[PDB]
Amino acid sequence: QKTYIPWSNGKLVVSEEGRYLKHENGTPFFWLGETGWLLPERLNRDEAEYYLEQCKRRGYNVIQVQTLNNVPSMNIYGQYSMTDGYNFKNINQKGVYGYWDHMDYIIRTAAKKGLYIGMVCIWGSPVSHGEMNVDQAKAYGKFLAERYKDEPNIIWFIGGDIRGDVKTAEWEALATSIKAIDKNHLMTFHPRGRTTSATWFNNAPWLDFNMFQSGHRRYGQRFGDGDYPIEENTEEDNWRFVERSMAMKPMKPVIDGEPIYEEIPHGLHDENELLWKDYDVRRYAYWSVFAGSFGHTYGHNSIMQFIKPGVGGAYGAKKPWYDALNDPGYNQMKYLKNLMLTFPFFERVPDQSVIAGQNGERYDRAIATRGNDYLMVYNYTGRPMEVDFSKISGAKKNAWWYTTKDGKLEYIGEFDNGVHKFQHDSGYSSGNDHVLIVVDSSKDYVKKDCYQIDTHE
Ligand SMILES: [N]
Ligand SMILES: [N]
Ligand SMILES: [N]
Ligand SMILES: [N]
Ligand SMILES: [N]
Ligand SMILES: [N]
Ligand SMILES: [N]
Ligand SMILES: [N]
Repeated sequence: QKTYIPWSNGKLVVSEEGRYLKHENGTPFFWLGETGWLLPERLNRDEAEYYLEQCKRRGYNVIQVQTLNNVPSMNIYGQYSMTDGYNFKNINQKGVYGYWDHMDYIIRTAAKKGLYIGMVCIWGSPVSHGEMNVDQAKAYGKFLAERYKDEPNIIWFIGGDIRGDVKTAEWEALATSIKAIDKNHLMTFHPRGRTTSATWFNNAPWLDFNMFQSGHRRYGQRFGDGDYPIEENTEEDNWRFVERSMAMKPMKPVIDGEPIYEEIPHGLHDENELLWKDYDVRRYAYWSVFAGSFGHTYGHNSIMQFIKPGVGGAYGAKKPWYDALNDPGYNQMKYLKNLMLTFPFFERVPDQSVIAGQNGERYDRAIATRGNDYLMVYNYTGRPMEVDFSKISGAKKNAWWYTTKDGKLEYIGEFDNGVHKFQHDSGYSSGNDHVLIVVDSSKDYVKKDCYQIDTHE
């Protein structure tokens, strides 16, 4: 059965409303990201093929990597990413399978499977430690853009766990050098924990969409005093990054490029802290999207560092990457993508006024989104809610429950056009999160006889 190739619909473009990505032919692109940070540095050819194929099988269509993690970077074969500093003229050597030949392979294997590579050009650490100045950045961006501009399946990531006000001149030079040559790919900036690219780069012409990092601290988790880029006790409210990014004008799309990671300890500093679980992963995913993000990126502690036996992880990871492929949150992100692709895509907005009466706080805060003829409410705890059906068209509505851990659908019934009270039959605050789906009765986006929403690719 012919593998879906996203870019058969054309190159990626910011849609006219300023909220979503599409292909040139009008087709929605629902970004479902996986975090393969150390893919170029730690996997060999067979391993990379296996990783990429296992990601495809689970609906991911963007794989975020660190193209470089040091200056120079090393790969599993013992090849340097630079053999003469930032002079790239003799980087290809006849009869040597180099760092960049393996990068090429990863990109082209991904292309065969219909996956984009989210290329973090160079992670923030070496840059803030002085290892790429302004001239080095121009020479590197030029090298990247000339090598990869005609590869169909690239999205460029400037930054890498770094604030936009650190080494700004170096990041601008990298970004502008790439954009002077490569007119075929989009670009973003991946920022520091608890920050959004919008703060520094919303108005930057090289930046097509914004990205934030909501990971990896719990409510109230401080490790001393500094200036703190968020209000106290809002760490887990990743919907706040969405509202703050999209309030900046002109409006551009936004995504959580690094939420919490599955099995990573709360806050990263203590190896023995509570681990983030599947239910947390889902919460961050639905909260970001229902707040207005154009898609979501997922990660897992073990997969992102490609943990193997003999190579202990940061953040107390022991489980190999290849066994983390069976963990639950990794296997549940497809149900989000399949959901969002089931309904009219470009007219979707966030709308908390869909939720009437008194709303909960923290985890009990129900979150809603709608088109013109459908609405969706994500309830994490199961706390009773009131939903105003008059915010969408239709004199009668149909309603369903969608459970997010398995994509199952349960038809509720027909309803007139007022406020209505809803409460899912499941354990309260038990990680049995659910979406209330409500559709104008005249439309047929979901049938009444469906047990589940099928795969949209
Ligand atoms: N999107
Ligand atoms: N690698
Ligand atoms: N190099
Ligand atoms: N690589
Ligand atoms: N977005
Ligand atoms: N991520
Ligand atoms: N949005
Ligand atoms: N990941």
